[PDB]
Parts: sequence; structure tokens; C-alpha cells
Amino acid sequence: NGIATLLQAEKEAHEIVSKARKYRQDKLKQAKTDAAKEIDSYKIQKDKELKEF
Amino acid sequence: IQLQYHSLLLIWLLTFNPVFANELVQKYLSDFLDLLKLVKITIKEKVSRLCISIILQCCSTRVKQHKKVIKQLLLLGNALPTVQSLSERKYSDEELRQDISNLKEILENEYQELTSFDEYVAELDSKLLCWSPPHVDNGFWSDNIDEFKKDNYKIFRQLIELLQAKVRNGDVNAKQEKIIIQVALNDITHVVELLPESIDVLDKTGGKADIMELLNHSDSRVKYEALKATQAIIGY
Repeated sequence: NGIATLLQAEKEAHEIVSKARKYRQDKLKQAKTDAAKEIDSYKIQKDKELKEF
Repeated sequence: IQLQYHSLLLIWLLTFNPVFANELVQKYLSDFLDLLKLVKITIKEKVSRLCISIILQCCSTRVKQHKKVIKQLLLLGNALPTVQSLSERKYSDEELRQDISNLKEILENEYQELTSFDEYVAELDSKLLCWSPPHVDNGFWSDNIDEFKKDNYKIFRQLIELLQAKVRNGDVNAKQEKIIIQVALNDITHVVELLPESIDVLDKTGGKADIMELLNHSDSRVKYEALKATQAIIGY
């Protein structure tokens, strides 16, 4: 039916939103790379202290 | 009555030869069903005995593909139920009673190897469905969901083709056609609820379009079945 098709479109939009949730996780993956860089930055600071010694 | 008895006697005499019986078996697939119906309707002992002998000759081991012929007869013409009904009924003739008992035993032996899946396959091949017990049995659908989706959903594709043919034949809107359409819609709804992968195949094969077209059918039962299928598809 037309109403059911509109509901399917809303489900498709939710499916797109579900795909966007992975994109949101992909958007959050950019912060993960920054978090990984921060982890390396902490090691770099520790390495710099070791290098200074 | 005399002409029918003579024709039955001639048919039995022809079927006495296994080659002729095998040739006539494929000549008319509904010949066995017609003979069984005539035997049930007719009360003459001689006519019933001749019909029983003719039916047994077609399924006799002498004729080629005896097991296949017996299985096809049991699946299409409901030979097992007719034989069971005849066995319960009392026949004055002793030879006719013995022939009926032998036919019932043969039908039971043939149906022992067969299952509900074979009956469903035969019904799908014949494109005839009248709300069989398997359609309304939840356990049968649950245990046959994998079989329906097997072979790239061959059974699902066959059901979709049958539904499309019924939609094409929906202009006539016959009672048997309406019942077949409703049964096909119920089967499609079951195959969409269970094994959801078949839903995409049905949509690709125009199953959704067929359901939408059936939603506008004049028949109340067909419209209700189409609405139920649509609800199972994307509805609540």
C-alpha cells in the first residue's frame, strides 16, 4: 500500500541512518586516529625523554 | 452404463500388456483420477471391479516406471484417500473387494515413501492449490522453509511464477482461481516472514507488483490475502 511504502521509505531512511551510523562511527574513527596519534604522541614524549637521557 | 462398462473392459484389456499400459499412462494423467471418480460414483460391482483392475494395471510392476506412476497418481489424483475410503466401504463382490484391498495396500506403500514435500511439489507443478493442510501447518512451513529457499530459491521462484499466472488469470476471477490465488498469497507471506532473503527475490521477480495488483481485486478473500501479504512485507 501507499502508506506501507511510505513506512518502508522511513525504514529505508532509518537504514540510511543506520548506514549513516557507520558513517558516524567513521566520523568518530577520525577521532580514533587522533586518539591513536595521541597514544603515539605520549610514546613520542616518552621517547623524547629517553632520547634526552 | 453398458457403454461405460465395455469401455472400461477394453481399457483393462489394453492395459494388460505392460507396454500399452505404460503408453496410456502418459497419454492422460487424469485418466486414473477419472476412473477412480467413476468407480466411486458407480454402484455396479462389475464396473467397480473393472475400474479397480484398470487402475492396478497402470500401477502394476509389469508396466514401466511402476513406482513413479504410482507416486504420481497418489500425488495428483489422491489415490491413497480414495482407496482408504473404498476399503472402509463394504462391497458385495468378493473379487472387487480383494482388488480394492490390493489397490489400497499399493497406495499405502507408495505413500509411505512419499511425504508432504512431494505433495506440495506436485501441487506446485500442477498449479492447483486449495488450502492444503501443509499451507495452514506452521510446523510444515518451518521445516520446509530451507527447502523452499534451496537451489537459489527455486520453489520461491515457482511460487512467484504461479502467483503471476494467477494474477494474469485474475480477470476470470473463478472460485478455484480465487482459492489458488489466496493459497499462493499465503505461501508468499509465509516465505517472506520466514527466510527473509526470499523477499528480495520476490520483489525482483515482480511479487510485490503482483500483490499490489491483487490488493485491488474484486474478491473480498483475495483482497484480504493481498493486504495480509503487504502487511507481512512492509506493514505492521
